[PDB]
This record gives sequence, C-alpha cells and structure tokens, in this order.
Amino acid sequence: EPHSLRYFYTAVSDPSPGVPQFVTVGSVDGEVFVRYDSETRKMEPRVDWIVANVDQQYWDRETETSRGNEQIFRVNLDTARERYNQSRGSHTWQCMHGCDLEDGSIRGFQQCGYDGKDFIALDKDTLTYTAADAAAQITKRKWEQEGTVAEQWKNYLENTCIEWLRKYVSYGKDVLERRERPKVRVSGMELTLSCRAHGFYPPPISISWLKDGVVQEQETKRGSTVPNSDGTYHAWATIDVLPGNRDKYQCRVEHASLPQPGLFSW
Amino acid sequence: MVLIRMI
Amino acid sequence: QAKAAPKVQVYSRHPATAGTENILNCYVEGFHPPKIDIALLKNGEPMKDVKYNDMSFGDDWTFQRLVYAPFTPTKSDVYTCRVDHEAFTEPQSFRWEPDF
Repeated sequence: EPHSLRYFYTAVSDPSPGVPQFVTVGSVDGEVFVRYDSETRKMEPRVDWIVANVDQQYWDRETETSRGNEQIFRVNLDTARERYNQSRGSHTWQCMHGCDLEDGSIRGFQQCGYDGKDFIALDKDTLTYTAADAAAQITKRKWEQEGTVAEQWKNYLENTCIEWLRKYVSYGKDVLERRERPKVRVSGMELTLSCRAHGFYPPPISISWLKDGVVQEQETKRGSTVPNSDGTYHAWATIDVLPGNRDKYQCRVEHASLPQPGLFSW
Repeated sequence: MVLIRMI
Repeated sequence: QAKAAPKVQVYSRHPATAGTENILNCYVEGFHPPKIDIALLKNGEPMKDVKYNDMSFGDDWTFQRLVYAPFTPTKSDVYTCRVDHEAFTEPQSFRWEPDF
C-alpha cells in the first residue's frame, strides 16, 4: 500500500573513505534508485527499472542540477560555519525532502540539519520555515522574505514530487509491489531461542514467540528490520527461556506474502 | 526528480 | 550532542548451511558523524569482494549503511564485522552467530 519518494543530501567539510564531499541519494519506498556524488559528478542509476524507463535527458538534467546543488551545499557549509562562529574543522550539512502517498492523502517534508542537529524545516501548512535557533532564524527570514520559497516547495511536494512518485511506482511496480516469503529458521543456545526470518519483501513483518500458543510479548527481544543486498529484508526475535521447556515454544511469523502466519519450531 | 537554496 | 554511536547487526542472506555459498551482511545505523570504517573479517582478516551500499539517514540525521560480501560459511571459520567510529573509543567487533 504506502509509497514514498525521498532525497537525502549530505555535504561534509572533511571527506573520508566512503564519505564524499557531497552525495545525493534518491529512494523510492526506502530503496535507493539514483545516486550522485562529487567524485563521479554524474547522477547514476542503482536499480534497473529507472534506466529502462527514463530517457538520456533525465540523466543529463539530474546530473546538471546535482552539479549545481554541489556548489550550493559547499557554500552552505561555509555559511553555517560562520553563523556558528566556528573554526575550520569537521562538519556536516544534510538536507532531506520527499513526499508520501497514502490512501488518498499526500504528505511532504523538506528539512535541513547542521552537525546532525535540526537547523531549518518547512511548515507546509503555514508556508513558513521553522528555525531551530538564532543562526537558523537568519535563513528563515531570508527564505520567507524572498516570497516564493515556501510556495515553490509546497508546489513541488504536493504536485511535482507526487507526480514523479506515481511514475516511479509504475516503472518499478514489479519490484516494488512484489511479495517474497521469509525463509525462517529457529535456533537455540546454552536456552536462548532465536527465530530469524530471511529474505522477505515488503519490510513490514511481525515475529512473535509463543509458549503453548501464548503470545509472550514482555519476554521477546527483537532487532531492527534490516535489508539484504538484493532489496529483501531480515528480522529476528529471541526468547530467554529455561533449558528444556523446548517443546512448548513456537515462532509465529506474520507477513503479506504468507496468507496465514507461519509457525516454526526448533 | 530532485528549490535547493543558499541558507 | 556531538556524536551518536553505531548500532550493528551481522547476519546472512540465507539460513547458514556449512559449505553452501551465502552472503554475509553487516548493517550499521544510528551513527553520526558519517565517517566510519566497517570491515567484514574472516578469522580477523579482510574478506574478498566486500561491497558498501549508499548511505541513508533518518529524521534524527543519523546514518545507515549496509556492507556485504559473498561467503561460504564453514563450521570452523569465524566471521565478524569490526566497526571503527569516533563515538566508540576502540573499534568494536560483532560476531556473526552461525545458527547452522
């Protein structure tokens, strides 16, 4: 059901391995589909469905715009450093924007952060920017005084962003709307029982531990759901139990790919 | 598709 | 807050069968700043053909990255993900539990 389009922009004053001076990543339903950085200087596909569906003009325009954004982000690091009276050093500037389509309604956001703390965010309902502190109030004033900044962002988030998200979902439908069943294995140590689900899609899942059919919530440990390299996901749940109550315990897995919850034993 | 302003 | 420490999970694409080709994953999230070294080690030695996906980040600005490599687990070999980040004082190792 729900879909999202998001762009993540990261600029750093001190690059390091794995961390270019500037990177932009676009994601649809949480999966990266395009990436640009200051070293390749090209917007590049990271999934097949995007290449097979847009023209070379898409790549050229995205590459030109990203080359322009690189410069802006370089300037914004400088401005932020001076607003906070900071010496040269290691700093980060990040911005994220995007839209969600759910049921009939639309959500959109645009927000930036400096050294990992909020700086400024759009309030799309009031067409104002919310400033985290005095430094960010100067930016609030600049963007609100310009007279068109919040309105252009409102337009992009509610219109342009949603229009592209619909096109993306349509291009990727076979990937994005597929269902892949979890492959589940139960293990145990010294007794710690572990129910691990491998390779499911989409990411929502519910793994519960039952003692003779009884949902043991308060005693269930759970990881964060995490991706595999092929765009499928992984999740686990453990239970700390007394050695040799073993027969009693079953793992239940609820997932869209499974018409009925799966039940698994050690 | 990826508005980006100076702060 | 200056910094946020990585939280790390290490896991395989498929349930582990000794002698069967698989993929080892190390997913690292919740960290800031983005500088980080994430290494997949077989018996403490860097594995071949490791790949590092593009980072994402959350509402709270913290970064996430998937690092992975093909591998064929055996009963005896030891697989770890070792992460060095400035919000740790010393690099931290996370052992994959084979669960064969």
